[PDB]
Amino acid sequence: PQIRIRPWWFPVQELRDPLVFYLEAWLADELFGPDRAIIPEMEWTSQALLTVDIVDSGNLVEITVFGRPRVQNRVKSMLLCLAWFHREHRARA
Amino acid sequence: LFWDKEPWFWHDTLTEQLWRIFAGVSRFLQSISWDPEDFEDAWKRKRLAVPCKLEKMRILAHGELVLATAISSFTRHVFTCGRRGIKVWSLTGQVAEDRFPESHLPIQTPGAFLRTCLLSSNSRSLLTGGYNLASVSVWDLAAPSLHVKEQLPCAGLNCQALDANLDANLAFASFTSGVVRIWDLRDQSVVRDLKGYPDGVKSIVVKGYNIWTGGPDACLRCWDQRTIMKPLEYQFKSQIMSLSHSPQEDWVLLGMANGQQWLQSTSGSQRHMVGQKDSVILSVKFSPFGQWWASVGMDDFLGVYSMPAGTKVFEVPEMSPVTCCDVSSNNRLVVTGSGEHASVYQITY
Amino acid sequence: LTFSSYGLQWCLYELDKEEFQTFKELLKKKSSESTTCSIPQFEIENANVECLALLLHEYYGASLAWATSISIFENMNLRTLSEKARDDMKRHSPEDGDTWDYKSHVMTKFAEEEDVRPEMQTLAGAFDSDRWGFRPRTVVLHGKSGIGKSALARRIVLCWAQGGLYQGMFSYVFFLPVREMQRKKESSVTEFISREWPDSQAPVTEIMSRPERLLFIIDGFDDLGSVLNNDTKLCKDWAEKQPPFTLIRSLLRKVLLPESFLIVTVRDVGTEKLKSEVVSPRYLLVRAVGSLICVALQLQFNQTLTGLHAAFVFHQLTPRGVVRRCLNLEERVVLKRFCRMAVEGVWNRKSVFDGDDLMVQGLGESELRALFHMHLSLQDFCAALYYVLKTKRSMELKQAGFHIHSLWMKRFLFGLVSEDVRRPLEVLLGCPVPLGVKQKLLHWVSLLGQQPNATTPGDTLDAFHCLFETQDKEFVRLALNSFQEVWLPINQNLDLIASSFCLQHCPYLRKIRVDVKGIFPRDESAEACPVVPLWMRDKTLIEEQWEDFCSMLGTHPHLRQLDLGSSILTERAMKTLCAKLRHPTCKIQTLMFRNAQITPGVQHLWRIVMANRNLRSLNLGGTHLKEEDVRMACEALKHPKCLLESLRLDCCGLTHACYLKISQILTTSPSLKSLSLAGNKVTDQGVMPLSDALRVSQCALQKLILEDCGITATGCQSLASALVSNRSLTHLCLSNNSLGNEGVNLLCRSMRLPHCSLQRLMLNQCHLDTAGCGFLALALMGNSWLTHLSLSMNPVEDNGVKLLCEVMREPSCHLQDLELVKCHLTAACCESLSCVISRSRHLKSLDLTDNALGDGGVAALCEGLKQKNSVLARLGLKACGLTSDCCEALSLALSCNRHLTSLNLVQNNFSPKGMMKLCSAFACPTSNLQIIGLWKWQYPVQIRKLLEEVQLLKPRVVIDGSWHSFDEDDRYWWKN
Repeated sequence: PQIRIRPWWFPVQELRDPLVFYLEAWLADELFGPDRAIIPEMEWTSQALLTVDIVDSGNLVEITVFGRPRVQNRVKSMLLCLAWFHREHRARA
Repeated sequence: LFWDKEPWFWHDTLTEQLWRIFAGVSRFLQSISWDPEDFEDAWKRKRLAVPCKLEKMRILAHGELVLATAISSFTRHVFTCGRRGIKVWSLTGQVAEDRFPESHLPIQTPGAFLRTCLLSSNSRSLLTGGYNLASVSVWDLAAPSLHVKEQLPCAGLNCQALDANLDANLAFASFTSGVVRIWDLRDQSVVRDLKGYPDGVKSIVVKGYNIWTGGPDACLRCWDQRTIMKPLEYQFKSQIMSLSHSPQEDWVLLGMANGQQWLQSTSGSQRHMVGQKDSVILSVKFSPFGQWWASVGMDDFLGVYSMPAGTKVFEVPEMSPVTCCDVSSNNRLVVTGSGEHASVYQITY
Repeated sequence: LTFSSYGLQWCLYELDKEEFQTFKELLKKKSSESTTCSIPQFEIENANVECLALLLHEYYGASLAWATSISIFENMNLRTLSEKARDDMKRHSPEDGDTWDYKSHVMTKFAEEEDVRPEMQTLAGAFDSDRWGFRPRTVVLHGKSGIGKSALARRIVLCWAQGGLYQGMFSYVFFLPVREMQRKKESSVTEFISREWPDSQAPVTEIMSRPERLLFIIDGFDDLGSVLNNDTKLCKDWAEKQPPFTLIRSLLRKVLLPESFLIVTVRDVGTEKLKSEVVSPRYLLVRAVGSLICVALQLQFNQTLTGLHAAFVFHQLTPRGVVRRCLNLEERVVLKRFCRMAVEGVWNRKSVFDGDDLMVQGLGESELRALFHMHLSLQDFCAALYYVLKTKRSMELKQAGFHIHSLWMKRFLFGLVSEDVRRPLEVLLGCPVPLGVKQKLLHWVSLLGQQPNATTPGDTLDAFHCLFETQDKEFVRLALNSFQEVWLPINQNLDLIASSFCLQHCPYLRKIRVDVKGIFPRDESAEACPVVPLWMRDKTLIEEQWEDFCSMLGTHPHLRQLDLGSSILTERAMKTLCAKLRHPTCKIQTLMFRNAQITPGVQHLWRIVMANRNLRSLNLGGTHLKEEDVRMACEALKHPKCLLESLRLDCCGLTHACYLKISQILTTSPSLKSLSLAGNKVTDQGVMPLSDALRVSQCALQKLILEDCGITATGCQSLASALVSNRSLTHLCLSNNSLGNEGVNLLCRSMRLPHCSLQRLMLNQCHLDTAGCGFLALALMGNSWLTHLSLSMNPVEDNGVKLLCEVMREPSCHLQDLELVKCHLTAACCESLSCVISRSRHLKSLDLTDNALGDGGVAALCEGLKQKNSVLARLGLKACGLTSDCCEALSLALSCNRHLTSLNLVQNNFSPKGMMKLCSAFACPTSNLQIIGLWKWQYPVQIRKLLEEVQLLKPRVVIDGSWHSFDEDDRYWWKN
């Protein structure tokens, strides 16, 4: 059982059919920061709710997106592109 | 909805048949659309096209007279106002008529009313004020729970018009004592006071450093914030009911309460009638892209007009007098308010 | 870094495709002019929105890139997107004794009655303040039905009783169960506070002493709502006795005990009913489908979930220790009663069953527990199984029709008509079951089919999902017999499976469009996913099922047109699609790619033109074509097996050598009869090769469209010489070009010869005037081949139209269709036109839109049309400022005239009396108008019923506001 705050403007209907994909732990660390203080702003600008969790082994991070399917696909593509930028930046240095 | 004999959906008939089986005893209305790819309006044979069609698609029941309305399209909600409180609706579901609001904000105090409301252009705050109330309040909509964040004080004053400017962080209001006050949202402190006219000003319009005000005295005045220069007055023949400002070009639209519309320019004193009716115009609203405008009047009619000369593209009839209208930022949705109801139309072109 | 680019990408998603190209070229110009920072050109061109924003931040930096984008947006004449970007920059750019005894007794009580029948940190922070700064009094929890809200509330009261949770805030806990509240008709909070304590005596002053000390827990608000639906005045006084629903309502409204703080546990339907009651709450989301599915898999119909559920339930319904025993009468009766109670639960939206209702039904508890093992999914399944085997109008009907939770019941009902799941039911019961719900479902889907509009995308997807669940070929065929063309957006893999199965069985499919975005597999390079394996990254099941969809698109025999409304294709996707479309058995004729973004895969397109014999039309638009692409296109067209009869190029941006090659193939290709270059830059140095190609006698080009090409008078004279030389071309379009009176004169001189063989000529926005109109009038006399002429949006004045009318009144003129719009006309023009219409014979059509004819002009046209000799077919009026008198005259004219068929009257101001006259004229049997232009809803109810009467009489008439209805397709199909 996991309990999460949800805003008043996100309708309960859209909570159905979430989207799940995994990324690396450290990579999520530079994307969101150790504090995760930017998620509310990203949620408001995208009108979609995210959730970041860490597996016990600490290798994989599970990301879930709430919203209409086109919004979920768009957000997934954006995050994957940023992940590739950070991976290639790490490879450069 | 009401205009049609009976509004039905596609699953509604199957539900009815299954209910009949259990109990032992075009044609289908569509839902509103948001994605631009599904809009699919054929090319005529972002956009400045004049609209050509209307269709009613929902009805909102408020339980009392409706005084003001506001619609957001970035967030789908709609706002309705009455003498007892404000109700927030949602446009994401599918139903012909709705009775269950998304939220209700009541104001309980002996002899406390409401008259006005206003929604900010970024969809992050909402201004409320009325008679015999302590102060004008603002609500924070981006928070995970609705709550008041500031209070703009006014003692023994009865407001009737609100306006807000967001780039400079200012807020404006007019009171029945012929006084216009300015506030700063960073300090919640009074800045400058405008006074000198007893009748008050029913409508106020703010863009740049200019404040346009007009009322039953049949005059329109322009105030400048930078200096303390006296306002410039333009005399008319009848009493003004509402005002709006053209965003793209310098044109001020005003309704004369004798069924006559005019345009006035800030740069020079030119006038020319753009429409005439036998009713009294209670509101004029202007499209975000500036190519057309909507007008609602006393004689039970909603009309859409064309900018270059004022030709009316079409209109819609209604049973009860309408007193308010508002146009979305997508330029696709429009909301009016009559009787105890508010209806939502769609624009296709 | 990412927090700043994310907002820019979200701002750039607003721009359209042409807007995106404009943004790219303005960025190109800015980069080229500036010398401090350099941006490569091909890197800009290859980039899409996300890569563009990411690269712009990578090069310029955050604030600089935001400023540059705002400047370009203001340049393009966009002012709202600029303000939105400014605000998103402002936000995304970082700043620079007795109580102890009572609680112990409560602990003992709920410990005993819980023996009878992590998250703690969040529940402890529930009353904390957030970063905005806010202290909530009420906290509402909603979630899935598998978890026990009662268990959560009771564990909360436990943790308070030990004191490890919320130790310092409050001193009292009151636990309210709602069913026990319903048990007693009259109840007050005094009785409850007396009830909970052991001694049953409490100090009321101590209870009402302080606000902070009191906390209430309300459980299962959804389980009862019928009594709460009643409206009663709220109770201000706590001690007074009132019905329990009134107390709950007053407590939730915060009118009763406004100072204390609450907590509520509810379900989804419950929160739908509840959100109107609470004030300023804090919503928390808590999150047995997986266990149920795995157990059902243990006790195994793999194709569908309804097969799995049927397998589970039919295995359970078998007698314990006996295999396939026929059920006795009593077992059938109790099963039917079970299913009826399940459907009553579904309709009434309650998943908790009380003992008294089960007593009323009459089924035993042991048999019931034998029938069910565990859920809402099984409740829906049992409701459907009931349909296999009160008040006339009720609120439960509209509640269960909301179809968030009835969707599962409907899906199972569709899945139950399949025979593979029907036969186990047949062997289990031992009797055959006839059912008419199959007929009802078939009629429902067909009724979707018979709608006049093209099927709605969401409705089409839902119908395909249901029919894929059904899994009966003949049933699907009979269902989809009704409709011919579909609209099919696809957002997931399951959509590819469902559409692939279901569209092979549409027997009369002719047209289709698809919207495919996001489905393609993450690029094998530069977008690796740790979760997705090598099979998921490459050679994915998504790839194979895309291949299957393409195969079934190719093999369909009755399909003629293939459209792409809006899509984002990967080069592998176009490679597969074109490979499937190459094989000769395909029968598709018209392809349309104007809105799709298909740039990487263009090099595979030409082989289908080279090989597929049946392909006739091809459309490309807004795409960028390299010189190698145009060379390959010309080489493919030069192959003798080609029969492509129409090729359209739009906004492609071709080079001068490209026009050279186009002229070469125009001379070479025999089959190509049409060609369009609209919106392209076409210099006179490109116009001359076209004239040279047309001069040759072998050319067979019949149509030619040049829109926005920006040609000049030299182009006019080159085309004029070519027309003198050529005899094959018949249609010509030159619109939105500044030809001027000089170009008009040149074309006039070349058309003056009797040998000119063109029939239709259109010139809009060509800056004509009275002089050019006089030139055209002079050319028109003595010419017989030209039939259609159109001069719109040109200030051809009264004198010009009078010259045209004087020329055209002559009997030898054979001009049939002349339409002119926005030409600044008046009444005298209309009088001359009326004389022409009454006198002449060959004129059949006319058009006058956006002109201020007034009342006198329409009266003159009326007098002209009153004559019986006139043979005018269609007349178009709009925005002409009509009133009552002119409409009365027009009514009399239509009463007298017969030959007129079509008409149009929109954007005119008609009084009710005038529309009464118009309806009276419309209904007269003398007049036969087959198409009329009017908006029905714009008029009062009396006028609406009067038009309905006029429609029921003469059933041939069609009243539609949007004119050009049922008009000939050639007129608009030629132009573009």
